Amino acid sequence: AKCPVAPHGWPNPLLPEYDQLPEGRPLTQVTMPSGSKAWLVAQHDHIQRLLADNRFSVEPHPTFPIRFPAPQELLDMIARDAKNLLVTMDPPRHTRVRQMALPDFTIKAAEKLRPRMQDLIDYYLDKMEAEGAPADLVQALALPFPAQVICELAGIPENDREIFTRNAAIMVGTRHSYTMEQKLAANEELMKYFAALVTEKQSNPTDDMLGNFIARAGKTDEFDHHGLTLMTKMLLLAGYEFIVNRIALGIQALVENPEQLAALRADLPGLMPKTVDEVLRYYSLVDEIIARVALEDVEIDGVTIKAGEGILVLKGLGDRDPSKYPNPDVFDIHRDSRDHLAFGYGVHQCLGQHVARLMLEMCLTSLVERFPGLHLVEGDEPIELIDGLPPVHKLTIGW
Amino acid sequence: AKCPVAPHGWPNPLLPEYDQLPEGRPLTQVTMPSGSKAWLVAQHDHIQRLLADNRFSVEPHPTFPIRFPAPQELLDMIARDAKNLLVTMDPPRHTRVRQMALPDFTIKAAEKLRPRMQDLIDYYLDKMEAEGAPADLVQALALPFPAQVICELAGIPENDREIFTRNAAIMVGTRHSYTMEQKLAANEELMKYFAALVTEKQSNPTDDMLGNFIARAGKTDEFDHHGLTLMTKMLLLAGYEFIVNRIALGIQALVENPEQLAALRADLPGLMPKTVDEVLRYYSLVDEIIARVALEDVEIDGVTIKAGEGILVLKGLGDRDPSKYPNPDVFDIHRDSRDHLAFGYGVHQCLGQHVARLMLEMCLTSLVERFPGLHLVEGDEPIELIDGLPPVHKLTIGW
Ligand code: HEM
Ligand code: HEM
Repeated sequence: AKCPVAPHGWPNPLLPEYDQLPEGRPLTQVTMPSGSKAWLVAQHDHIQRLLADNRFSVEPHPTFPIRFPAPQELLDMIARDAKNLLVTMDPPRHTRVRQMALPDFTIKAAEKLRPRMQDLIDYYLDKMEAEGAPADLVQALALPFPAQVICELAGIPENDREIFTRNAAIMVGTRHSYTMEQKLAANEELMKYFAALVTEKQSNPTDDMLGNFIARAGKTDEFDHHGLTLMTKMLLLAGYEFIVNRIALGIQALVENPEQLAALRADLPGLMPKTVDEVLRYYSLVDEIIARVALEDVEIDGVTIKAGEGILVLKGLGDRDPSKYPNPDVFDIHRDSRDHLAFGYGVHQCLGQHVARLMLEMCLTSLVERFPGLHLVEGDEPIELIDGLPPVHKLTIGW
Repeated sequence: AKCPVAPHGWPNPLLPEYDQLPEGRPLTQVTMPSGSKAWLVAQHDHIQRLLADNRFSVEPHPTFPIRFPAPQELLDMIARDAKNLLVTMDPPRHTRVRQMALPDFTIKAAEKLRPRMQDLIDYYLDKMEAEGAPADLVQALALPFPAQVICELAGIPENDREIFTRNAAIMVGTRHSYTMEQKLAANEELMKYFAALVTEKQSNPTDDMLGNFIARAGKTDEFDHHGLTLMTKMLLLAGYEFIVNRIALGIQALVENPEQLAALRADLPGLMPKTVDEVLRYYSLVDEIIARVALEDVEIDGVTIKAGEGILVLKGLGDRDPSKYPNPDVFDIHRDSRDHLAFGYGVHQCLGQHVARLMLEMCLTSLVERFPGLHLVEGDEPIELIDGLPPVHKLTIGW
């Protein structure tokens, strides 16, 4: 019947880890390239219980689970900067640093962004509608719109935006869109820009997410300038790839399920929150693993995760867990998916989740309201495959 | 009870082409890296109808479907030696060259090998039982036994068989067993050995498969010495990786289905033929694509495959075709699998198929009989993963 598969047009294979579990997806111990041990965690309940457990850590550790062999020199450089990234800090330092940004990421603070966000969307759909009737939604909305929202978060003036848009789009593209050279260079330019932006917030403070974070951090001795630059990068780019893919894949799911799209448009107030939840849950399959290391022995359902052993949270499979979501591999906006794992769980659960939800909701609502004839379209020429895969993500649509 | 998935322990992902088809797996046109066009062919009926058609070609062609981007010089290299490989010859020449080896590959010819094969199997199985109950069937039998059979086919004397065996193992191992530098080393070692074996049979003829073919070839002007060397590599090594893995995959399938193992042991004469068929059919999924280019337009279903265009036959999906095999993704020795596609179809259908069938049958019969307690030794120890995959082919059994 229905199976976990990569979405149509997806330019990556699914994570091979998904194929490494017995039937029933029990906790499965594996040996990492370094000889360290980790556990594959794919059950929705196990993921929540383990990611809420204070005995697991995100910080560098001699047996932290690392999935590929890599030169230890640059392992060491990454581990040295982990203290400057919120996602690799444990509590209680994690708690204090997260609180420096948190007031600008609440539901109500995100909501304050809605009028500007609608202007951005209205802009992109005006442009899409004014040009040719067949459009690539990845290029027309999914890539550029969140970049602009990030600039609003960072108080970046409009003159500077078009060039951060350039480098952000390079970071997030496939290997067939931008070289390993153009990327590590666009990274360098972003890091230069982020350092100059931090400096600019320290003089002349501003009332935006980044400005208020920099200000709150300055009242402590928690970061030097290099640490504020890494935090700035994380706060602005940690979610870019995710939200880009969720916008395109969400619209793809709706046009691939026209009966649900028809029902959604008839009842936007009642079905849009569920639609957002279902796009979040269903496309966790194409998201990355969430990794931790145990600091103490952890017992769960008759298995012992020993201190120093990793857990590899197969987040996408947890959101396809049949005991939590009946017929889990069917996309269905009517299901109960409120408890999804797309944002993770526990203390590191996505700081940007309310900004992210609003971006996804507002994009889906606007395309659905504005294009009652919205449908999937084949395109000029047959699908390109390189090594059997689509080289870039695109979604060709008509209306 | 469905979902085509990689077998447990398989060190590669499934072919990404498998994921590029619409529901129903219709004939699906794609654009290759070079810009040429090809068709994805996954329906059992279509595969037979297209591979039967003499309008398709295996010979170099400006728009032959090539799945990866490639230097033209290395295309050139492959192209100028396609005259020397049966697998890249079209009829009429393909028919005449194949006749030079066919007599030693018939059902009757293969059956002549059964006495020697049984002594080979008994040797490896003695050595395995003696060496201790937890054994890796890949090392113990699946790799070396078919290498020996090839030695018997080529008339390779016993004093050379240890080196030939380890070199064959090198070329079929994953990138983690052996290096690409370590592999090309064994390639030219084997190509030197094959060119010396050609010379030896030209001066001291023999009645083995390879000797007969060299003699029959010498009665014509078809090959120079380099040609006979290439042909010798193909006739000896074309199926080695396939039969190695089928032996191991077949034992895994039987143990993973104890009720079918039990019925096989109770009725070996009636059920072993069907077991071989189903091991061939079911594991086509992990075999390679079959490719052709059209030399004229070919109409099928509703589609016209135009003269410049390729077909990429998704042989393994064809053997999972639901309209040909009910519940196709269930391994079931009791089903009708006689029409399977594992050996291909049409003029190029596997030359070694009868030797391959006998090797597989004899191995399964001897293992199943000799070790009543036969089971898999897995689930208790951590599996090694590199980049999320089993690093090497391995099948740990016990009895
Ligand atoms: C659909 C969109 C998004 C998804 C699916 C997503 C997913 C996630 C996940 C799974 C985590 C937890 C990783 C872990 O526990 O190791 C996380 C953390 C985080 N996300 Fe997002 N994210 C999204 C959008 C965003 C956006 C738009 C932003 C910022 C503008 C953002 C900022 C962050 C930050 C700063 C963290 C670190 C939180 C911490 O360590 O306390 N994310 N995200
Ligand atoms: C389970 C075992 C095997 C499988 C699944 C298999 C599969 C195949 C397939 C699918 C083809 C056709 C390729 C195409 O049409 O492009 C083929 C051809 C061929 N096979 Fe096998 N093979 C196996 C064993 C062997 C063995 C043991 C040998 C040699 C002793 C062998 C030698 C050949 C040769 C020489 C060809 C080329 C025939 C031609 O082009 O006319 N194969 N095989």
